[PDB]
Amino acid sequence: RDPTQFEERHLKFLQQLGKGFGSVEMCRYDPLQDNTGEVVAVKKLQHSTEEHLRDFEREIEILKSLQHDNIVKYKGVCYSAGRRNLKLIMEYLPYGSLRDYLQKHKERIDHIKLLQYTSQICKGMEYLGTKRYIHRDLATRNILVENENRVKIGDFGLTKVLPQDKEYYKVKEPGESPIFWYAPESLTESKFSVASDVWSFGVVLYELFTYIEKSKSPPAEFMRMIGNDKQGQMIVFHLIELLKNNGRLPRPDGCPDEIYMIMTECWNNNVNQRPSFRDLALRVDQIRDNM
Ligand SMILES: Cc1ccc(Cl)cc1-c1[nH]c(-c2ccnc(N)n2)cc1C(N)=O
Repeated sequence: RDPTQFEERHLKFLQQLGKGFGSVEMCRYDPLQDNTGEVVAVKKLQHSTEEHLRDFEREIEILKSLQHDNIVKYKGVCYSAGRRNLKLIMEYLPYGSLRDYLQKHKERIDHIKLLQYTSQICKGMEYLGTKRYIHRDLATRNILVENENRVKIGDFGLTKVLPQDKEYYKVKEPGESPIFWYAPESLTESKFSVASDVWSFGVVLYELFTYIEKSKSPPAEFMRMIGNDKQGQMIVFHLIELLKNNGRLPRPDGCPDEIYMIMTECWNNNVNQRPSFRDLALRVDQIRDNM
């Protein structure tokens, strides 16, 4: 009677979609048992410790609270008897992650298409910031492709809510951290804000324009600039020194000046000088209009 309530016994596994904490599978919700049910994407924990369950239930409320064309749609939850393990049910977006999709098609996706995706990602992020959420993991691997004309922000597993009276959230004991997408103040002080998401957005724009070429990925390029001999915590030390001296990812081969300019503006050491996602969406739509 309530379609946000999914009974797990009727979720049929179809295939694994990704692993990151969590796993996403494609399932058919098939309560008539005749293979006609809806196909959905299902997120669950690999280690459902009490601490993880708690964070996961907050992630689910975050997603449930977001309604936007460029944010994946929440469908419901599955609850288990007893220990109360949880599965998050979302729409299945059939072209998969933007990182996989662009790696697969490469330059057959032209600049016009790349800037349409850019604009949509900007708009999803602008909307997220109106709720005072900080994504913390904006990367093409977390953006999903609905069809050739539409992408959506597709995972919120590191997303935090800003304190009422602060414009940043400080992470006291960091877990796995995608340091190659992090703003300098996130690396030095574990401070995350709208402005650190904007820094990561400039890294997303870099990914798009390199077409996910492996040798050109943010980890490969930063490791090259700090030296491939650096390891473990020394990578973070040398990355902090590099970014303080204005070491930056290079201009991608073939990248339009106006786009490259946006990236480098997102990567300002001065937090206040980074652009807003409101203004990025305006600028990117003007660029698109110009083309
Ligand atoms: C984006 C993402 C983040 C974390 C995890 Cl655990 C899985 C995914 C993921 N999700 C999907 C996916 C694919 C299709 N629809 C939906 N809603 N999700 C693919 C992948 C992937 N990694 O390639």
